[PDB]
Amino acid sequence: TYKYVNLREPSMDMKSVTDRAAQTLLWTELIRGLGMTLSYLFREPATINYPFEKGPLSPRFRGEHALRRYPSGEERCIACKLCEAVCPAQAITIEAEPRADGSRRTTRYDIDMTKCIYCGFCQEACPVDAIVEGPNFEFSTETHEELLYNKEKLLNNGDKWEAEIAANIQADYLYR
Amino acid sequence: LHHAVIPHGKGGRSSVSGIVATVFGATGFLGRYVVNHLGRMGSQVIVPHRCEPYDTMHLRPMGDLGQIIFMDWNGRDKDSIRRAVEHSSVVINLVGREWETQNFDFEDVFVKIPQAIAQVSKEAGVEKFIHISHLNADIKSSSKYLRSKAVGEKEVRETFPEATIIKPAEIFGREDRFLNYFANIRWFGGVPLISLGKKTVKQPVYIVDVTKGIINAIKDPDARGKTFAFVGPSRYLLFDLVQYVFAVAHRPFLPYPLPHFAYRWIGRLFEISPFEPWTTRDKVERIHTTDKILPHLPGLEDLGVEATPLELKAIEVLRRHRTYRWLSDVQPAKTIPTS
Amino acid sequence: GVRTSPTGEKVTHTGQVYDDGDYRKVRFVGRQKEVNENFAIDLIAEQPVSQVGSRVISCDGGGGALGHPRVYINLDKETKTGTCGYCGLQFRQQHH
Amino acid sequence: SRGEYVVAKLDDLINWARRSSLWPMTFGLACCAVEMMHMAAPRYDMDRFGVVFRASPRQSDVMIVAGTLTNKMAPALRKVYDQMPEPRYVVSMGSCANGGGYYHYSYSVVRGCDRIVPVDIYVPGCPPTAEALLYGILQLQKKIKREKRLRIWYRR
Amino acid sequence: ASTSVKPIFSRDMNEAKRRVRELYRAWYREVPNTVHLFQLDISVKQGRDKVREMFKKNAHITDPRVVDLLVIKGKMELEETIKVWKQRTHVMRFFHETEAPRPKDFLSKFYVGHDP
Amino acid sequence: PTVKPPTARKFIWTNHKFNLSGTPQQYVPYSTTRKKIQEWVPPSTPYK
Amino acid sequence: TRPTVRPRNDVAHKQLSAFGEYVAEILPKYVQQVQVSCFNELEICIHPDGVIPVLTFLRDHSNAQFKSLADLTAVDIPTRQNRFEIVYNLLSLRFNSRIRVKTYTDELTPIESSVPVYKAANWYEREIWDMFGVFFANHPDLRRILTDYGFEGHPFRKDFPLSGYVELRYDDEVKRVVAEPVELAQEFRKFDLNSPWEAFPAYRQPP
Ligand SMILES: NC(=O)C1=CN([C@@H]2O[C@H](COP(=O)(O)OP(=O)(O)OC[C@H]3O[C@@H](n4cnc5c(N)ncnc54)[C@H](OP(=O)(O)O)[C@@H]3O)[C@@H](O)[C@H]2O)C=CC1
Ligand code: SF4
Ligand code: SF4
Ligand code: SF4
Ligand SMILES: [Zn+2]
Repeated sequence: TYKYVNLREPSMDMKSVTDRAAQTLLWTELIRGLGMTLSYLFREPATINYPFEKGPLSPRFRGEHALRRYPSGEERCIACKLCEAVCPAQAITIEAEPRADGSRRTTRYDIDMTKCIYCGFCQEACPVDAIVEGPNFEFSTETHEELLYNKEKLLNNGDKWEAEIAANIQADYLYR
Repeated sequence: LHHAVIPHGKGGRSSVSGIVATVFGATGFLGRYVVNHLGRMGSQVIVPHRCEPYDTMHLRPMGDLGQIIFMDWNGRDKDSIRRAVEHSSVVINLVGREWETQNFDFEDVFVKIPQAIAQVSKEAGVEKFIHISHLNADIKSSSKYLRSKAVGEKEVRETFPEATIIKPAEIFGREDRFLNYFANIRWFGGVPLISLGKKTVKQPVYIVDVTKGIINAIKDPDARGKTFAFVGPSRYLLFDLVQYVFAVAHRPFLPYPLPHFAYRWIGRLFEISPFEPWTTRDKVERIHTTDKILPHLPGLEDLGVEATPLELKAIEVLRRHRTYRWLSDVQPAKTIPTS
Repeated sequence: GVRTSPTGEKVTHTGQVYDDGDYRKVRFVGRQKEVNENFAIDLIAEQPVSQVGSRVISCDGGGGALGHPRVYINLDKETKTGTCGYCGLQFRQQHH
Repeated sequence: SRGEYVVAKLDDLINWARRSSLWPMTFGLACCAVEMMHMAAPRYDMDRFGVVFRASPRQSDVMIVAGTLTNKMAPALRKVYDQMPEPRYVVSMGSCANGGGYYHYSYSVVRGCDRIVPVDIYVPGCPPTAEALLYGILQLQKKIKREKRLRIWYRR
Repeated sequence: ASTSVKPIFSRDMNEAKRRVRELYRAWYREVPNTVHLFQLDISVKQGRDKVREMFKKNAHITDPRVVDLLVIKGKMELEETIKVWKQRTHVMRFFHETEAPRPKDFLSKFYVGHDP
Repeated sequence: PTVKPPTARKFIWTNHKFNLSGTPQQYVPYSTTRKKIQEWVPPSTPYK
Repeated sequence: TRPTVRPRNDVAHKQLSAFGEYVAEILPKYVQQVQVSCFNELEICIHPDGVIPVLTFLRDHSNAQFKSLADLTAVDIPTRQNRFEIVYNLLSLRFNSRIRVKTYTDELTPIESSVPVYKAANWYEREIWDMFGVFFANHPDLRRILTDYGFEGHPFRKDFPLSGYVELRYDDEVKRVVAEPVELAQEFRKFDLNSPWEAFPAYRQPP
């Protein structure tokens, strides 16, 4: 099915012709467009007061990365390298070796935040919920070198955002 | 052993050359070209600065991620010098001003500061140390700029016996104050010249030539404890060198002689400026000091550098002083024969 | 735990530290070195060994589906404690 | 007086003017430019911070590089940067302009605009939210507020 | 049969070499305009020597089809320079003014690294 | 948080820190791994 | 019917088979092979000399009326003597159908230009020459379209490396953007992903 947007024939009676002449000489439609911008003047503006007010987000928001822990303080990551295999931008680098206690843990864990496309595939691939994207979106820097995270930087994010990260996972893990 | 960093790569931006260089005075004219060359091959460069951080932004694109490191330093704070040089393998000194301020004079920037840097470098185990002097450095010269140059040159040689000392002539380039100085005289109509410029001989050198010589002195093990003298391949009368500059710029050249005392009275007037003076009595003396011939010192050809003629590179420096685009040539100024 | 090297640089939980004469220490002059203070090897050593009365016990890290894949741990050996390969919780059999 | 006091107060005044009247020149190159537009939309209204919607290179004070910088485009970007009157600051927006991003390994992409121009703020994200870019601009205003141009001149 | 191939423009090296000379003259006459329109710092002598250097790299070809393609790419390059589709950066890329002189002898290549 | 406080854990920061860029507390990247190849240390005592 | 399997449309598989024979009987001088896929798409494999005859027929014949060139691309298969496969995708608004026409060439043999048939093939052929180096004869304006001026090589060839041969940078000595040999702070990592176990027996090749 279809419809015609602009298939019309103006009426040629002297009543209608005079109406169009009044429009041409008296600028009726132009003065009708001023009314629409006058009404908006008297509507409440839609602007929020940043940084004292923040735009709404959701539990699924993909922000800054963070390595998490078990409640006992042990690291969740077991150097499986699934996140490194699926990262479409190749922004994760990992090296591993047995720890002094014989456990399977990483020695290098780097995220190049200028390669990362902030896509989420690393937290989908992780089988132990170790790598996540917290809700922080206010981490801009004055140097390129500050956006090349290593494992120490990532564990500090987890130890810093765990109160909020744990809550967001609680509100969305049943959808996953 | 904790040196010989074992260069890797293909000599490019992301390569490792094994040079950790502290370049004092990197925010000026000569430093702008030294950091560029060091960073072009993957060198770790420490850049102490006294100016605003905004004024060091032209250096950041000169090195790969993490290769250019900025620090604060103070000319009279030996501790700040200690922090900058303690990790380096070569220290380059380029500190120097063409006029005297209310807090630093020619004694402070050419004698004391080079002596403090050299002494601290010795006590930190820095192996190589490059210091820049002037070709016309002499303790019997009218210019107080050049008298303190000679004192500081000898004072470095005692504190750091193995230091390399370079003695360039006047350097010309895009950001120079030598050819650019013989183009803003047009603001004042005619071009004053002592003795009309016929009694002075100048041997200008190219900035990139001085830069390639400094880099090759770092790698060359035979340049330790050895003094040098960089000069271009042609000598010029001050009259025909200034005449050439105004020809390339297509500006009207109107010279007139001026006695020495009169030129120093106008020089006194400009020094009153509380900002960068346009000229000074010390600038008049050096511009009119015939460049010394030192045949006993090695030159640029001893570092594998072919001197660039001033005719080839005069256009790029002086294009911006013309008042047209695509004007349409100038013939070279007479070159004083050798010997 | 966190310990310092003779030069004064903190050693990371992986054992990393720059030698005294390494030129790469210059990146920390006027800045700091970021080291996590909560070494995981120490914290997991503070957890008590759980006493159970079966030969085979299962661990999922706690939290159900918020934990790690469920693994069953054998406990026949009485000269050591069964250890979870994912999370590091130890288990022991009750006197047999 | 002490001289230093007068210089200290003049630094505050000129810094206040420069960070209170930033006029950006957006180099809308790729998807990051849509979020830059949403920072001008009603919800955030960067015009209320003194940041005009758009300007030309001769009357602009800050360049916002928002998008992938290709090899065919880099010379154009540099020439526009050179023609901005000083003081001039650069804000690099998004992963493409930061370090190459999704197209880091491509044969036709400049790996970060910092190889072409000096950068002052790196805004991460792919794309950064319009709030993140706003946070980046406000961080640049604080950086201008810390400038000490006149103090350093007084101690020369 | 097996050596029978469709041509591009030229059927034998005689017609092919004819197009080469037509191209060489076009480039030879254009260098003065390019050095002046782009405000290049090189001289006209260097410009024509560089053009010669590019023609002498391929002097060993003997396949007329390959020679035609080399000429076709030459005309495209010429059209980008006459119409100023290129920029001063693109023209100055034939000269490599920022690359260091890589050593060509065995000893120097031996000191720097592992490449032959 | 007053109505529904978060779960408390021992490794969580007890003092929030804001953006530390442009200050002496800024993050500085480095390699977290140890040296891969060990070279030979020559003898300290002569031979002949 | 199985919820997780794509239903098979046998009617459209029969119709496209009939039209494939129809086209093969009308242009025997050029057609080399005609096949229909299991998701109902018809491919006509022609000789590179039949580009203009075949396309003109399918555009003008009353029972073809393929009046839209949807896409013109190329594929590089180095294991073949003719490593380049030129693919035309067409659409008939009259009969609400789509056909695909394929030919072949190599680095030196020029294909004829189909601008006289479809005016949309103008830029698509500039894109093929730029990214693969396939020459189209009698083209009104053939030159690079997607690459940087002066670019050497054809990026979409299988043997052209991903990161290329040169990279750009700004040099403060010469005051312009320069090109230099490419060096990567991190080399692209190559992943060997193929499973050593056969997955689809139906496509197994003879030993
Ligand atoms: N330019 C020439 O023609 C010649 C150069 N030389 C000498 O070589 C050296 C190179 O200087 P050049 O680059 O050419 O010219 P510049 O005047 O532009 O060099 C200035 C550099 O030295 C710094 N400087 C000056 N005074 C001080 C001070 N009290 N404390 C700290 N830093 C100071 C400056 O720091 P800041 O910018 O922050 O003020 C800047 O980094 C100089 O010693 C020069 O005399 C020798 C012969 C010819
Ligand atoms: S969000 Fe995507 S691009 Fe970023 S690190 Fe994770 S997988 Fe890689
Ligand atoms: S997927 Fe998870 S457990 Fe595996 S290496 Fe990545 S962060 Fe560690
Ligand atoms: S960083 Fe992401 S959103 Fe921005 S231009 Fe690149 S791909 Fe698009
Ligand atoms: Zn477990």
